Amino acid sequence: MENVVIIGSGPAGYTAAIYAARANLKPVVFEGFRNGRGGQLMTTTEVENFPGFPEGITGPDLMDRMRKQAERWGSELYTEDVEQVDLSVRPFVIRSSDRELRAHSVIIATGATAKRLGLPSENTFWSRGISACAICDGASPLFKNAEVAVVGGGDSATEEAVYVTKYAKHVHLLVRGERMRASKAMQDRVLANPRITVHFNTGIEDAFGGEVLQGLRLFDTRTGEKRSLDVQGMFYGIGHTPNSKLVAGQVELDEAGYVKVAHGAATSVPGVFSAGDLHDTEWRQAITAAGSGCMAALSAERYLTANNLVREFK
Amino acid sequence: MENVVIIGSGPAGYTAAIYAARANLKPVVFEGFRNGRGGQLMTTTEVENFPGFPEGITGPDLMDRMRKQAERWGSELYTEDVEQVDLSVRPFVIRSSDRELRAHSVIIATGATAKRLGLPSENTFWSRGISACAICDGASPLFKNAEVAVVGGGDSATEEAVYVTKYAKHVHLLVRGERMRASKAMQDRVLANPRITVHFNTGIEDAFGGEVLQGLRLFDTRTGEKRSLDVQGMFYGIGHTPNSKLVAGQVELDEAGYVKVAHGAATSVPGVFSAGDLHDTEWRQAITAAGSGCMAALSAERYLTANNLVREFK
Ligand SMILES: Cc1cc2nc3c(=O)[nH]c(=O)nc-3n(C[C@H](O)[C@H](O)[C@H](O)COP(=O)(O)OP(=O)(O)OC[C@H]3O[C@@H](n4cnc5c(N)ncnc54)[C@H](O)[C@@H]3O)c2cc1C
Ligand SMILES: Cc1cc2nc3c(=O)[nH]c(=O)nc-3n(C[C@H](O)[C@H](O)[C@H](O)COP(=O)(O)OP(=O)(O)OC[C@H]3O[C@@H](n4cnc5c(N)ncnc54)[C@H](O)[C@@H]3O)c2cc1C
Repeated sequence: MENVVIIGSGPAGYTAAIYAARANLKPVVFEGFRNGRGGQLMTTTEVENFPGFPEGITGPDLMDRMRKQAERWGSELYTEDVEQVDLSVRPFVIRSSDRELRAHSVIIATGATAKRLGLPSENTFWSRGISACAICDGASPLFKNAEVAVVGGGDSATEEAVYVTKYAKHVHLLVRGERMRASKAMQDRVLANPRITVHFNTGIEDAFGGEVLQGLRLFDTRTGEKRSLDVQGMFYGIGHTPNSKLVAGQVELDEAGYVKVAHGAATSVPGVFSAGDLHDTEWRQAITAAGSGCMAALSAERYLTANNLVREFK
Repeated sequence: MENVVIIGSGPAGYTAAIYAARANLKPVVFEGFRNGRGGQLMTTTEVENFPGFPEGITGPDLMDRMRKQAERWGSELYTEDVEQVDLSVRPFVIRSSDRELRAHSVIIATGATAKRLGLPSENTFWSRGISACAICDGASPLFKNAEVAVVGGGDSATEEAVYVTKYAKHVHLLVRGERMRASKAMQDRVLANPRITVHFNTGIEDAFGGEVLQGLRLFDTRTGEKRSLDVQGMFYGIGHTPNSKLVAGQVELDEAGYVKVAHGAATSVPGVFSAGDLHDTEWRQAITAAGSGCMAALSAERYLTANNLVREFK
């Protein structure tokens, strides 16, 4: 019988764990394995906007520090994916590949789905023409005077397209719909730039090449008409998807799948708290996710206390 | 003409500065001087719950790192108190002891008022019987089998009183009103404990002693009747006061003086954003203040952009 079970090992999950462990709750953390232990910062290079690191810190080193801190203060860390939760009963039921636990309270910190398309040949060209971060990778020798694609039509994606025109001979911006979702300034900047072609009503079937990317198999999203595009790079500027499937149908979600929260972390289910990118439609930073993890942990501790649910030993 | 002026050098102010500087806004930060540069963490010993520091970090070292990071990315840092702001005109007017600036946007991150009473003899016995942090200081040799006072009747204060009964022969809990504001469990724990006396309707006039604290001059808050209390220690477990006087009468405040915010950081005045303890009635942690500073900076950047207020050079 757990006081609290935390799901996720991003900055939200680990900050929640540090607060819950320091309150003597002996949190259990399902960190993920197939979901990617350590969250989105494991996939970046250098973090420069996490306060307390004036020299910068690698994503992996920052997340390693957070894990060590969680462990130091008494967190039980499982490198296991949660397969199923039951929030309709009390105590709550949490099932991983390896074990089933009951818990007086649950912190869900499952973040965003992986920034990738899942194309058949995606793993083939990963780091060999395909990149999920144009800012991290755009200046690489591979892309110097290349034709490249940027996937998406949002604010991030138009800025990423313009950035990459510093290095690439030509940028093909690939938009699913008829209209970019970026600001009109960003649109005038893109539609002006002589080194950007915007493809509207464009989806991606697969990537092709040899030892590295040589192009994309595309289709019109209205008619399915197919064509090929020769590019030596592809950057993902795709939108944020909250990873809420564990709780879909059990807590209130908005239209995009974000968990709805009150008072910083409270879900529609008493005793269930959300932290991080899972409910964040605005900021999507490691520092805001960490603050959110703290709010969920303090929220869980006050819920456990008010209901007299904490025991001396588990 | 500033893009943004930040007031305060706590985790909120410096995190805002890092985000604004990295967005190329060349923020100016009025860090404070008489107000205490570096915020509340300058007054603590070891910080253990700021994610990314598994070994712990001193308050001063963590705040030194944040200052260096703010400076690295292009913040203009002034060790100056803001004396007056005018938020009724645009551009906004900000006046320090040394200069007067105009700004398209303002981030107020003025935090909490100093944790002290201002008693005439307070500076005399500071670190010599008077402490603002029972958790930091309770285990000190000075307090071993001493009679000590804890000021306040809140949740923090009752927990602090119980903590200090591990070390002190007797704890006098000094409450201004007739009732503790702590939970009924905390009250039963306190009123049970044979080593705690609760003084209701009790205020503090001054401290007395020689090279160290020997007691308090007290008064009944209903009649003003005076008495003396012999103690060799006094711990401040007093409540949180938001330092909102700069903006009092110019932005909407709640009854306790907290700035009212919408969408994470927006005040009642468009272009004016709040971050940190100044608007936080719930969490009051360095990590939640830092996340808040990020939200205010991103909010200011989007306001400046939407209104086309940013220039190439200032
Ligand atoms: C390329 C890139 C660069 C970035 N750079 C920066 C930057 O420099 N600075 C910055 O502030 N932000 C940056 N971000 C954003 C930042 O990484 C996120 O805002 C932050 O990591 C979100 O934290 P989180 O804890 O909410 O979620 P996530 O980081 O998404 O973590 C969610 C965690 O939950 C786990 N999980 C999911 N489902 C399950 C399950 N069923 N069982 C168990 N565990 C599960 C996942 O494996 C993961 O560990 C970047 C993002 C990316 C993709
Ligand atoms: C003893 C103690 C121990 C603590 N320990 C911890 C802990 O271990 N972990 C934790 O997470 N939290 C801790 N906290 C809480 C934490 O310090 C605060 O939550 C946090 O510092 C608030 O950040 P902030 O930036 O909102 O405000 P503050 O830290 O209060 O900073 C406000 C800043 O604004 C400045 N300012 C005020 N008025 C003006 C003006 N007119 N002009 C210019 N500048 C001005 C002040 O000088 C100060 O620099 C502790 C607090 C105390 C008092």
